[PDB]
Amino acid sequence: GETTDGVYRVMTRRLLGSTQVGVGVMQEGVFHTMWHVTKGAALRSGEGRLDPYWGDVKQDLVSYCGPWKLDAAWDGLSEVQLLAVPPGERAKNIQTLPGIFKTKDGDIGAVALDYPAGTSGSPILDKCGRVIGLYGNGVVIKNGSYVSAITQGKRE
Amino acid sequence: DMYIERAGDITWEKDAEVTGNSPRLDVALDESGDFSLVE
Ligand SMILES: O=C(NCC(F)F)[C@H](Nc1ccc2c(c1)CNC2)c1cc(Cl)cc(C2CC2)c1
Repeated sequence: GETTDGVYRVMTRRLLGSTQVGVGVMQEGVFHTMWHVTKGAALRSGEGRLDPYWGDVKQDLVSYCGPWKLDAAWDGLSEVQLLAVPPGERAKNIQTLPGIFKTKDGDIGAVALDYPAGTSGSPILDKCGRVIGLYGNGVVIKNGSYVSAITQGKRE
Repeated sequence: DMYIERAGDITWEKDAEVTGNSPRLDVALDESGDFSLVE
């Protein structure tokens, strides 16, 4: 059904009323979200059906209709925008300067903003408007605050 | 069954609300995609 590029809400009618479980990015005919949001299950877009194509639980990413299309990366210096799509609330751009997640396999960007769990999948953008990763998988620090990795897939 | 609803365009907003800190954190990623804090 809806093929338009843009940011989408991922909803379910299983619980009470309608519940927002996450967010995703439609781009080049491919829907990109976080794995933990859909758990790989098929998605409905009105009258149409989106079938999963690629997925990885460790990366916490999943694509529908085609391979991962998002390839832009954070430059390590510039500020970024979290186009946050919170449950029951309008889309909001929140500019922030990312921190770092240091791992045994290398460093990753990290956005320190607090949002309900149904906000996972929200895209993180650069000065050109390019999606440099997805917000929604990270850690809770000593003060109860949330820090998310800038999770980006690999393009083929 | 899950479904998708459009919520907007992917554009940079000049003069947006600038908030948030930049922490340097030591983390570990397990086989299940769960980050943890290393100390
Ligand atoms: O990033 C998350 N991690 C757990 C948390 F402790 F940080 C969390 N989603 C999540 C849930 C299940 C899995 C994975 C990620 C990956 N592997 C299964 C989340 C995301 C946002 Cl946006 C908000 C919250 C609120 C509660 C703080 C939590």
